[PDB]
Amino acid sequence: SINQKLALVIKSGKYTLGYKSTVKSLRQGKSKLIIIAANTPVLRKSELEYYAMLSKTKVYYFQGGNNELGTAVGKLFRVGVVSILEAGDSDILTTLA
Amino acid sequence: AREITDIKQFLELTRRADVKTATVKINKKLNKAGKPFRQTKFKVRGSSSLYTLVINDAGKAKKLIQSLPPTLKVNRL
Amino acid sequence: AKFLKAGKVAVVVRGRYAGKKVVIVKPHDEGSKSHPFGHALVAGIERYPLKVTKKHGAKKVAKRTKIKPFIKVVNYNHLLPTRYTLDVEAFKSVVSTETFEQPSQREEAKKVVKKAFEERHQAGKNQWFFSKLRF
Amino acid sequence: LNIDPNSLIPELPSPKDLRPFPIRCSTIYAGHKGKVRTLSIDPSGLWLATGSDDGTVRVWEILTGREVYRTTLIDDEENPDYHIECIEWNPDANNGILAVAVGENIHLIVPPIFGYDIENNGKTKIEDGFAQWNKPSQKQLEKDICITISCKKTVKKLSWHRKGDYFVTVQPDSGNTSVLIHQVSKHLTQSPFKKSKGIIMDAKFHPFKPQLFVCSQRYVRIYDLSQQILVKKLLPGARWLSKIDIHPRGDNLIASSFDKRVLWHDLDLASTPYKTLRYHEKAVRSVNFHKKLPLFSSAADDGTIHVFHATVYDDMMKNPMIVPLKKLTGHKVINSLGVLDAIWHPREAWLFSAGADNTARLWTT
Amino acid sequence: AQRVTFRRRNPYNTRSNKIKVVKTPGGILRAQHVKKLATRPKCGDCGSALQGISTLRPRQYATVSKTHKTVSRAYGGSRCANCVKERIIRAFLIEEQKIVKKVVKEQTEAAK
RNA sequence: GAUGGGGAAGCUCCGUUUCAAAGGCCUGAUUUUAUGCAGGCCACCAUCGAAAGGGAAUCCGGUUAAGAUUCCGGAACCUGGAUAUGGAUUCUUCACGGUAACGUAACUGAAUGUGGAGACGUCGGCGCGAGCCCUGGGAGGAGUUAUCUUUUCUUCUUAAC
RNA sequence: GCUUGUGACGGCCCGUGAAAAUCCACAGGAAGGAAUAGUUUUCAUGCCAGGUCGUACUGAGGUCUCCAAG
Repeated sequence: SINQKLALVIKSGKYTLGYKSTVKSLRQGKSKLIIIAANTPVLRKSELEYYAMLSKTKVYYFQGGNNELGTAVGKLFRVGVVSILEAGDSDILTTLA
Repeated sequence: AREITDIKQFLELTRRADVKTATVKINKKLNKAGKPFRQTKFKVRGSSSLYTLVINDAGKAKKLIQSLPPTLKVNRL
Repeated sequence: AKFLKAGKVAVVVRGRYAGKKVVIVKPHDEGSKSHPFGHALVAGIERYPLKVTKKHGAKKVAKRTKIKPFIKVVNYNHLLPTRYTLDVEAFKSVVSTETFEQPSQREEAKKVVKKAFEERHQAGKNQWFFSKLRF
Repeated sequence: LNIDPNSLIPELPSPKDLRPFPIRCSTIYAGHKGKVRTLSIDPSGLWLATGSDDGTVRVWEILTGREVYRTTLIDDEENPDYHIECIEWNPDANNGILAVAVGENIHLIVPPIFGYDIENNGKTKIEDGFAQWNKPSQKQLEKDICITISCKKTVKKLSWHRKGDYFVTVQPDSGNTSVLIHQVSKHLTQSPFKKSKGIIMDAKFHPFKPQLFVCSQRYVRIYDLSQQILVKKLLPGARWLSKIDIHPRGDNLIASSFDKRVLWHDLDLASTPYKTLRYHEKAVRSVNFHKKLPLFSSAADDGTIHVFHATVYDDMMKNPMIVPLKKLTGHKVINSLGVLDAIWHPREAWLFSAGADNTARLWTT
Repeated sequence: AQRVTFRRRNPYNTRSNKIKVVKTPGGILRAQHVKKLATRPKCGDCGSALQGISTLRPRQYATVSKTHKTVSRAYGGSRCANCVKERIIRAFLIEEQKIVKKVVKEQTEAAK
């Protein structure tokens, strides 16, 4: 499960949350894998997809809303986009997800 | 009716030659809470609207009435 | 990868120059004592060079190719970074932090910038940057 | 318009009958490695203080040009984030308190130049009072700093009262509390107004009657403090306003402008400028009155100071005459930057300049 | 405790016929007819009261300067700055989707 | 409810955009067999129908035997039109600050496309404002009083803009 | 407290809530703009003008309506 794969990284490795910080990370090239929620705005979705195309970053669409991405990271609030700066003890990069 | 808190502005208005009369209004007022004083009010019927001049000082009033053009009709109160 | 670079084209989203295209001359990834946020130093062009046909001659041609530039410190949050790129080496030492906040150093910044953009528009290259962003 | 060009120049008195006024330079102050951004002269008339982006406040003489004093504020000087912006001597007779604004804090230095009577008068005025006001640490005790007033944002300007008890400080990008009135006698930091109209560039006190002239980017706003309200509002013909200066009799006013204007406001005549004059080549960086003689200067960013004679007629309802005198040149332009500041000598017609050439100059009659 | 009459000829309680009971310098109450209130100009794209535009009667906009009817951006006096932002983003990326589609189209033609 | 059409022996009825040629604007060195006018743009439909619907802008004091938001004194505002001056439009050619929401004495903008106001159901509680009501002190007047009562009544106002 | 005005909410509907005159705004980028007053006046100040008709009073099983002290 993806929830097991993510919650490990959030308790072990370096990460970020939200739009502005992910874009800052893509500019720095320090992002390795970005996670995009389903219910995110189309303009912000296209802007992240294009920025990742520039930085050459692997892109993963999270199946389900931002609430389920907040649940996945284990936080009460909602998150539109999550990045992976540092991959944890899991092999999340080389996997399909 | 419009406030001008500006001395030479009033004197510019008096010499317009489209002005027939002026008026100097004298009042009895008090400051803060302590003492009574005397307030003057220099009013000209301007081109469109009436312009007024509150001067809380009495010496500046004493100078200004003296400084008016002598051909202009001046009205007390 | 830190894409927001010294030769990077961007589209300004906010404030008087909204819709106007820019180039980040010098990024500031973690702000300064003035501007405590991830911003960028840009030099874009306000009055776009207008179209010129074979009917226009000698004076109208001089009028159309004339470009009016602008310099502004702008936040990343009001920038739309573009895939495109532009040569910047002519005016890297011209615009800095000292260039901003103290004119008329902004004036002689604007003159070098005006020159660079007009000299680049003439001898037709980088045509996408000088076309009007239609919105 | 079949006419001569000669009947377009206004009938103005020839500058020779309006002496004295400074013509040539006498004292060249060569000691800095950075551009002299600011100046200040003592009320007595010897100790000329300078400030630069080599992080070094130097105090000079007026007749010789010898460096009588040196204090260095920042240690990592070429770190461009904060520099010495504005310095001000205390206008009070014989106490010798020097303010220095470097970045986010104001350092009140009383120097070891003077002695004991004048010095300890200044010192006891500082330590009497016992944004926050700090006790100076060991490193701060070395740099002759009596007190440091630290703030959240960068201070760019400073101006005292006529007394020397209050001093106003202006911080751009501070929002609401962009104008602050401090007092030394009680260590009280007052923010006199609950809002600020946009971005503020300058603020200077009226000479004698209690009102502050907060000078925004676009406006000059006359604020009374005995009523704590707005009184008058100046509309300069220009757009962007560098520096203000008030006539010593408190009747008239000058505004300098980044968009090349210098505007003579009469505070009796109108809200508009009485005379707009737009002659400078670059941004008019500093405009200052002489205190005694009817003179004012105008130092722009082109390395050129223009000196003007300005008669003011008090009792009679007669508009003030302003005539030009001399174009002072010779200043070196360092990367599109001329004369950063100019200050008159208190009692005679001499003028202290400060260029980007890392060199202050004194001009003489 | 003065009772107050309508001043204009309409005796009815319409939208146009609102009343403010005002004390006059003659020491008596009298009615004042309330001018129908001005509304905020609104975002054509958003549907929100756009900032920095004067709120006046429709006819009253003719008298006032252009700096009270427009903010300085593109689509200034008609949009939001958020709805302008959104269409700068949108028009950019749509314009770049056109490029990518031309790249794919030119590649497929070379394949055939 | 005319017009176009169609009925009706007819007085006149049907019909309201209909298979009507329904008209009002721009471009031009004067239009190349020599001074005869060419090309383009737009596509619904007259009009009447509200003194309670939508609507530019006026108040106060005064004045008559009887007129008042109309008259007088004072003080205003709206609309349309010529134009005059100062200011701006910056080293000459349509201004700039703020990270940003936005700010400004201005800061040209044709065809054409669009948006807002106009411009909108009804109730409930809650917040805030104005008028009325109740009241304390004080500055005046009228009253009652053998008794008690710092008593009862009245004046103490502030319009558009 | 009564009268009235206004603000933010919450219900009641698949009941989604007259039209037009008039006024403003945006997108657009046509055209124009200098060396004895360049172009532009949504900035400030200044000039002139505003026709016809109604207008008195009453309006109380028996037409409509407003103001409302203790």
